[PDB]
Amino acid sequence: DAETTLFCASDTHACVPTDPNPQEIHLENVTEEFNMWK
Amino acid sequence: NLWVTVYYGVPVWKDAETTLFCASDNVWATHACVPTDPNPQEIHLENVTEEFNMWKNNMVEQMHTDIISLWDQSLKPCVKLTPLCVTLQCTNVTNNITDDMRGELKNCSFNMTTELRDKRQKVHALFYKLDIVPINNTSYRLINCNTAAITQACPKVSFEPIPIHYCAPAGFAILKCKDKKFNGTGPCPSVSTVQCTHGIKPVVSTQLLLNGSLAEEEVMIRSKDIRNNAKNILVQFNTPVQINCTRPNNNTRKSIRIGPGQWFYATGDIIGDIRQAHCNVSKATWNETLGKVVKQLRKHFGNNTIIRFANSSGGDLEVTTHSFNCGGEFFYCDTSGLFNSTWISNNDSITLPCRIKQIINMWQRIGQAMYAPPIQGVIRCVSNITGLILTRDGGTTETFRPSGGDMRDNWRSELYKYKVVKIEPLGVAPTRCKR
Amino acid sequence: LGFLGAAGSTMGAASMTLTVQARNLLSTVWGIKQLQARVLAVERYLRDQQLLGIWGCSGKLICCTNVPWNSSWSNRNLSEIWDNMTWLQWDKEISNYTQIIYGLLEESQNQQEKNEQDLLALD
Amino acid sequence: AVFLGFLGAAGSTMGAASMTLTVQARNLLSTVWGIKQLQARVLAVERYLRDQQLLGIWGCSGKLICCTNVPWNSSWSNRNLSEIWDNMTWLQWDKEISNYTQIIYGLLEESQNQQEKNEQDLLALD
Amino acid sequence: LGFLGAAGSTMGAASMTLTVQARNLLSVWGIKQLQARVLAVERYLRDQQLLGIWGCSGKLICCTNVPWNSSWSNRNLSEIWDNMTWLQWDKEISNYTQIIYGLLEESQNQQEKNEQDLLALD
Amino acid sequence: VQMTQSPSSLSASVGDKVSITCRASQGIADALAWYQQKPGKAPKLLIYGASNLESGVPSRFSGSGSGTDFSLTISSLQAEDFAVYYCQQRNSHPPTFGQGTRVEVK
Amino acid sequence: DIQMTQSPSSLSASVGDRVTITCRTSENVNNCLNWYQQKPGKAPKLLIYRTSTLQRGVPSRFSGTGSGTDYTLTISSLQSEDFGTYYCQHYYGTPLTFGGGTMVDIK
Amino acid sequence: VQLVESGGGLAKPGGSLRLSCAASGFTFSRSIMHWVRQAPGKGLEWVSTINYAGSTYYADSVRGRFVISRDNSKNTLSLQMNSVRPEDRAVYHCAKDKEGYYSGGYPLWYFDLWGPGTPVTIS
Amino acid sequence: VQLVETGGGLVQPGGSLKLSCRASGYTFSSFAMSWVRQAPGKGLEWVSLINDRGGLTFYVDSVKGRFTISRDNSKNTLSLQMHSLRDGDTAVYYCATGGMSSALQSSKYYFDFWGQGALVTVS
Amino acid sequence: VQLQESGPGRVKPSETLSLTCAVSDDSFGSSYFYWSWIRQAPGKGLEWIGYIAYSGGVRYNPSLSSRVTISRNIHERQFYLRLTSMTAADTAVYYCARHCEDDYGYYSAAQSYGLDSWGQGIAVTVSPS
Ligand SMILES: *[C@@H]1O[C@H](CO)[C@@H](O[C@@H]2O[C@H](CO)[C@@H](O[C@@H]3O[C@H](CO)[C@@H](O)[C@H](O[C@H]4O[C@H](CO)[C@@H](O)[C@H](O)[C@@H]4O)[C@@H]3O)[C@H](O)[C@H]2NC(C)=O)[C@H](O)[C@H]1NC(C)=O
Ligand SMILES: *[C@@H]1O[C@H](CO)[C@@H](O[C@@H]2O[C@H](CO)[C@@H](O)[C@H](O)[C@H]2NC(C)=O)[C@H](O)[C@H]1NC(C)=O
Ligand SMILES: *[C@@H]1O[C@H](CO)[C@@H](O)[C@H](O)[C@H]1NC(C)=O
Ligand SMILES: *[C@@H]1O[C@H](CO)[C@@H](O)[C@H](O)[C@H]1NC(C)=O
Ligand SMILES: *[C@@H]1O[C@H](CO)[C@@H](O)[C@H](O)[C@H]1NC(C)=O
Ligand SMILES: *[C@@H]1O[C@H](CO)[C@@H](O)[C@H](O)[C@H]1NC(C)=O
Ligand SMILES: *[C@@H]1O[C@H](CO)[C@@H](O)[C@H](O)[C@H]1NC(C)=O
Ligand SMILES: *[C@@H]1O[C@H](CO)[C@@H](O)[C@H](O)[C@H]1NC(C)=O
Ligand SMILES: *[C@@H]1O[C@H](CO)[C@@H](O)[C@H](O)[C@H]1NC(C)=O
Ligand SMILES: *[C@@H]1O[C@H](CO)[C@@H](O)[C@H](O)[C@H]1NC(C)=O
Ligand SMILES: *[C@@H]1O[C@H](CO)[C@@H](O)[C@H](O)[C@H]1NC(C)=O
Ligand SMILES: *[C@@H]1O[C@H](CO)[C@@H](O)[C@H](O)[C@H]1NC(C)=O
Ligand SMILES: *[C@@H]1O[C@H](CO)[C@@H](O)[C@H](O)[C@H]1NC(C)=O
Ligand SMILES: *[C@@H]1O[C@H](CO)[C@@H](O)[C@H](O)[C@H]1NC(C)=O
Ligand SMILES: *[C@@H]1O[C@H](CO)[C@@H](O)[C@H](O)[C@H]1NC(C)=O
Ligand SMILES: *[C@@H]1O[C@H](CO)[C@@H](O)[C@H](O)[C@H]1NC(C)=O
Ligand SMILES: *[C@@H]1O[C@H](CO)[C@@H](O)[C@H](O)[C@H]1NC(C)=O
Ligand SMILES: *[C@@H]1O[C@H](CO)[C@@H](O)[C@H](O)[C@H]1NC(C)=O
Ligand SMILES: *[C@@H]1O[C@H](CO)[C@@H](O)[C@H](O)[C@H]1NC(C)=O
Repeated sequence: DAETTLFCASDTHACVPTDPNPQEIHLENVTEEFNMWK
Repeated sequence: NLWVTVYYGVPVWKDAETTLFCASDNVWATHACVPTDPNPQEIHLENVTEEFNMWKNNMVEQMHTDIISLWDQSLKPCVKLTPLCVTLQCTNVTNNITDDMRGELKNCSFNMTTELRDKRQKVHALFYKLDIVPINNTSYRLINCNTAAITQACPKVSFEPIPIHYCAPAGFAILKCKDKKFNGTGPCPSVSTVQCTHGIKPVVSTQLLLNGSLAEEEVMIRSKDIRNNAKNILVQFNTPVQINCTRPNNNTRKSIRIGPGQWFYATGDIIGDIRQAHCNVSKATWNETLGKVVKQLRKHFGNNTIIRFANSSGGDLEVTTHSFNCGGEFFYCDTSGLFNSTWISNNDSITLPCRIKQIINMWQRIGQAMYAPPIQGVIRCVSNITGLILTRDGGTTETFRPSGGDMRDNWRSELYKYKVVKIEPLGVAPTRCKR
Repeated sequence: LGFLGAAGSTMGAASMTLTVQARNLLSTVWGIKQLQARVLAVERYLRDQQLLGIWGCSGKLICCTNVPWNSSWSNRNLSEIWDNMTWLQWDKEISNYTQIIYGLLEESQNQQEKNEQDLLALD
Repeated sequence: AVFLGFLGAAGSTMGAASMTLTVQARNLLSTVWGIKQLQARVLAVERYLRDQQLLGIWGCSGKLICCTNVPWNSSWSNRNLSEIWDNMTWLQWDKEISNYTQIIYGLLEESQNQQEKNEQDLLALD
Repeated sequence: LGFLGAAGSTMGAASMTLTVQARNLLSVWGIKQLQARVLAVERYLRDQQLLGIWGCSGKLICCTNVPWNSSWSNRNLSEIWDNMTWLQWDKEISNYTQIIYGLLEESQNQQEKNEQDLLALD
Repeated sequence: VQMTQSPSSLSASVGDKVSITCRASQGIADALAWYQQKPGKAPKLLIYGASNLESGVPSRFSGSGSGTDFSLTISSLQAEDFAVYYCQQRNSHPPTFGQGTRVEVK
Repeated sequence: DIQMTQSPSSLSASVGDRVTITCRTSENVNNCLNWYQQKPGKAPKLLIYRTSTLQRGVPSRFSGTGSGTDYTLTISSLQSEDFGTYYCQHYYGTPLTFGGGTMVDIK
Repeated sequence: VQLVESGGGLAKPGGSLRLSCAASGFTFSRSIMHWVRQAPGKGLEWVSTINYAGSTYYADSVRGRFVISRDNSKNTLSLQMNSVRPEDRAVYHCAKDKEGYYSGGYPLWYFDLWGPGTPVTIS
Repeated sequence: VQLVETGGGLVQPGGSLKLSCRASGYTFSSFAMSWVRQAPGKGLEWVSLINDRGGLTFYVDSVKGRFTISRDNSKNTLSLQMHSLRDGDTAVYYCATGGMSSALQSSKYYFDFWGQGALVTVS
Repeated sequence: VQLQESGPGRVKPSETLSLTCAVSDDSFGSSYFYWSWIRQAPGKGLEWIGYIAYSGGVRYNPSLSSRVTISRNIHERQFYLRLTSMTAADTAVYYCARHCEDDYGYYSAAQSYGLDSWGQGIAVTVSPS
């Protein structure tokens, strides 16, 4: 787990143009703990 | 039985658009630039033919953007003239004025806040008629006083062009076309690699290209599409035509306080008689230069076509006249004495009257204007006319007129020989070498 | 010949000047642009070094591989590549196949090869 | 695409996931608004170089799989090869060995490459 | 012991702390740190590029095939490794550093790699 | 991602130009393929990548679309093209298929 | 001045019909042709800003092509609103000119 | 280049079935193989896949019940369907993935080659 | 192509000779060179091989510690220095061209030019 | 976007027609745009009168260039047409229009080469009364 500055993709000028790739890689057999409040 | 071999450092590149920086040996902030290389390395590329396109050169748009950004950062900390947008009571100046200058200067008085913010005081200044617009009667207002933010330029920041070298990031290279007959597009069989471009002075002018580089062999006629009369023609001279411009008025300057720590720089008064600003060119040199331009024009439009020069058809003052910055003083010279000739297929000087104005709108933007502070004394500039921006009427005789306005052409006229490429040092090729 | 001087040379002759180009890959207004130029130069240099690492070519300018040349990528003989062609022409010729070759260099060597060396060094 | 397959082996066993080392390697490198982007780009560069420097110090430069001369201590993990390579993933392994990672790195520097290079300096000497 | 602790030590003793110095080369108030970080990275990469083009990538101690020229320094090994520090050596041969680097580039990569390129066939 | 394919009951003559379309519930860039299934037969892959045609498939078939909006165009619907066509996304796991368009002969 | 002959000068069509309109220039305009639809009483609305590139907001039923001096506008399936006068206009130099105009009426 | 399914048939609501699939014209050692099923009222549904390295992926609806396996020496793919339920009625097709850019064995899920399919009925 | 040996031909056992060979009619630096020896009553024997640049030298085991092959590409001269000559070294020595090629050239595993072999007697 | 013609709908013979076109979207101060005046006589097609470029230069129809003056005020976001010596032949609907020539992709969004924005137009009739 880490905290880092994220950048923005879009398709303002503070963001990155050209949109992100929708593609996702499925992590088979990976169980990951999430916490939406943290 | 060949194998893939990886080679790193191959002399391969592709066209690229990247961030270029400044080197130098002020408005253009040349103090922020890296020092230049005292022994520049221009490397000739034998047997390398590259395709160039001066009209699709992304260095021109990058330079234009940088020039505007430098202009604004140099004006941002300077005094705003919002408090000056008051009614002016202007009368005509008559003291030692010749016929050519009658009505050009007005003695305008107004109510300005004094050094304290409570009390007001009456002050006066001289203004050029191009900066003064009637309100409705002797009551006048500054031109575009209520529709734009007029910023006073700092008198301590020079407007003199200083050559700016554009340098490419490591991993990129600038290729230069050494073909003396290159017309701006197509293959260039003689190409060299340069880290950076020669020093390009950010000279801002219209109609005539002042200072800068000269053609190596013959006058060059360069246009995106010579058969399209809506495009500009850039004419590059082999030899310069010298132009001597003056503001023959021993001007004084007054400092009118606007607020704590800041002054409005007013035109004061004029010592001695008042005469009109003007520019001289040699008549014989100009006629010879046009003869050369016509000889080159009669290569595209036919050998038996009459070539005619005429003045600008109209539009903005910055375009109809030859606009330029002479020591920080902005001149608008009437060039109808230069483009007034018919060339048939078969010592003296030319004086161009000039007008002066202090409130200008560079880059043709909405809501922004700059006030050029007065410069005391008498102004004299000697410049090299190195080229022209011409348009053709189009619609047996081809009439050519001066044009301008779009400053990208002035930079394009210098950046026409350069392109930016990116280096791709990692390549693969078959060899008999196996791991 | 200096930087890119061999660009018009044949691939063979140009392959002996690789260090000449390699040395030139690393080295408000005008301040920001300078920093961006420096960061971009570093990122592109490292992207190429990362690929050399993945292929098992780290620290080398000429790296031999275990990936055979496929005649569909180019059917030219060596005398028509190294002796009678420049690297710019070759790059023009090998464009559609660059990602295939890179994927093969990544898979067929320094991945399978390192597992094989891991097993060979076991005994 | 370079992103394709990234971390696909994360839930796979350590052995199977060791066959994808180039997939997770090739995706590691690539106004205040502008400053924030430059910091993110510089950080990606700094982290890449720190890991490559560690590989250099250990004598593993340019390698995805690198064999060493540091014996494995049973105090770090007493699992056998089947338990580690066939019945465990790299995330589980990292959780188990993170307490000993700095010890192992210290040995990789102190117990081998500093001695190996000084000995290689003397074998090429004769 | 520690970063630059061997700076006053002899070249021989100081050669044992190469990782101590090497590991400290990579690691208002906002732009100064970004420039400091970029500068540290560019200097690191220029030195790594030099090691690469000399065939010394990934090494702190790298043996070469460039003979030592007595015109660069005519000292014997005892007076360099046992009776001298690296600061003194650096001062003594700074005038010849670029000559050595040129030779390293020419014989430790350009010639050696083509020879290896040919030995991989025969 | 759910894929909706339409029309489900297309009919045309042996000489007509036809277009079969589908919609993704989420944008999928170009991560889409089209398949052809003859009754009693294995489906055949026609198009991958939305716009790319497979070797062995004639230029008669063409794909288009991006994001959420995709289509398959047949310039001339020959007798061998009357089959159930399927829209399939591979942008996110699990793979999903549309309900299929059954092209009929009038 | 570049002259343009536009044909047909008047066309009657019903809803659902295919409509083709052709412009013939006197000189090559290098694909610098724009097509407009002018309804009576309104300023012409731009349909196509290149020979083939459609203006944003214009239904996909309109298309066009051409080169040299031969350019066409095609309405793939005429709708009840696609009536009025259609014009071709070149921006290849100056003066900018318009064709005579083809009125599309209701059959 | 064909895939031929066998096995299948009828099974009880809590029984088991084995499916087989034989490969003919391709190299059954570098291919990623997938079972996909078509239920009469649902359409094609992906069931499971096994890559060339022996790693398997399952759909959420079948994970924990189905086992996908390959035997390269017989060019055979098989599926052990345990605890089959009424919702498992479908024609089961084996499929081969289009080979693309090296992904470390991660499937693309573009089904380059399909078999006729074998019916499975649960009752 | 013309190849001419200019070396000596009579040495005492234990002595040393140097055989030079001049070449013309081709680019000397583009070809590998070999020395091949033929005893007066025997067939041909390969003795040594030098590449086109001169950095790589190879020898037959029977001479590996005694002979040195070298080439000067500026003077178009090949030479073989033979120390501690044995009675078994009496032979005609041909400064044949070929025997190997660079990785950027076609494989020249043959001797394509021969000429005027020097006769060396050890006695 | 919004181009608004304003001015007299009446000119007497031999007087000058003066029309203003106001631009609402700040594109008047942007590069590669051309601000045109075009007239359409009743029963006729359309006649281009002239334009003023983003650069400040102008171009006129050769048949009208001796009478047409085109000018602009950037700050007020307006351009003007002053057509002298009006006669009966000049009766027409006078429209202002805008087009772009972004030949090399200056803008991040594509601009139209045609007249993608028109005003409503002023019908100008020449008559002594
Ligand atoms: C094209 O090139 C010509 C060739 O030089 C160039 O002409 C030069 O312009 C400069 C800038 O105005 C002139 O220098 C000035 O000369 C006057 C007269 O002595 C001085 O009073 C000026 O000094 C004042 O301004 C300085 C600004 O930095 C202050 O530092 C100083 O304290 C004074 O306040 C200034 O030195 C120069 O004389 C001319 N040279 C000639 C031969 O005419 C021209 O400007 C170029 N044009 C463009 C558009 O680039
Ligand atoms: C996800 O987990 C499954 C279950 O353990 C892994 O597959 C099993 O183990 C090996 C392959 O790893 C095979 O021999 C078994 O037959 C598999 N059984 C089942 C029921 O799947 C699978 O490899 C893992 N997949 C990934 C991508 O990590
Ligand atoms: C302008 O008017 C002011 C009035 O205060 C006067 O003092 C000044 O001399 C005048 N200057 C000129 C040049 O007319
Ligand atoms: C004008 O051009 C001449 C060319 O000989 C050059 O010497 C001179 O310096 C130039 N002057 C200016 C002001 O650019
Ligand atoms: C330059 O000259 C070539 C000659 O073939 C011509 O094709 C090209 O259009 C010209 N380019 C210009 C005038 O920009
Ligand atoms: C221009 O020429 C005229 C000739 O009468 C001369 O009086 C004047 O001083 C000249 N001015 C300049 C600036 O050259
Ligand atoms: C400009 O002035 C210089 C002296 O400063 C003079 O030598 C030259 O002849 C003048 N040129 C023109 C065109 O008036
Ligand atoms: C151009 O010259 C004519 C005289 O021929 C004059 O009436 C017109 O105002 C001039 N225009 C400019 C912009 O100087
Ligand atoms: C143009 O030249 C003519 C002579 O050919 C002259 O009478 C006229 O005054 C000139 N006009 C200008 C504006 O210089
Ligand atoms: C202007 O006039 C003042 C009067 O005091 C004089 O001292 C100065 O030299 C003059 N300057 C010029 C440039 O004529
Ligand atoms: C250019 O070609 C000539 C032969 O046409 C060749 O001699 C020369 O070396 C080549 N230039 C380079 C830089 O290789
Ligand atoms: C290489 O192939 C070309 C093309 O056929 C041929 O002309 C040339 O002779 C070949 N060279 C060699 C060395 O095989
Ligand atoms: C890649 O393929 C295209 C056709 O799809 C072809 O035009 C191009 O030349 C190819 N690239 C090469 C040969 O580098
Ligand atoms: C293993 O580690 C323990 C402490 O965790 C230490 O006491 C022991 O000496 C180590 N043994 C070996 C063989 O490294
Ligand atoms: C490894 O340890 C496990 C205990 O979890 C044991 O079941 C297995 O047999 C052991 N395998 C080997 C090879 O030692
Ligand atoms: C690591 O050490 C911490 C204490 O620092 C301990 O709580 C934890 O259980 C340890 N984990 C492992 C895997 O040894
Ligand atoms: C400092 O010098 C003394 C005297 O030679 C020596 O004993 C000692 O080891 C040196 N220490 C360092 C760190 O160089
Ligand atoms: C050593 O350097 C000198 C000049 O400093 C040079 O003349 C000499 O040839 C060199 N000798 C060797 C063996 O490198
Ligand atoms: C090296 O030279 C020095 C002269 O300063 C001498 O004292 C020393 O003994 C020499 N070392 C050896 C190992 O000969």
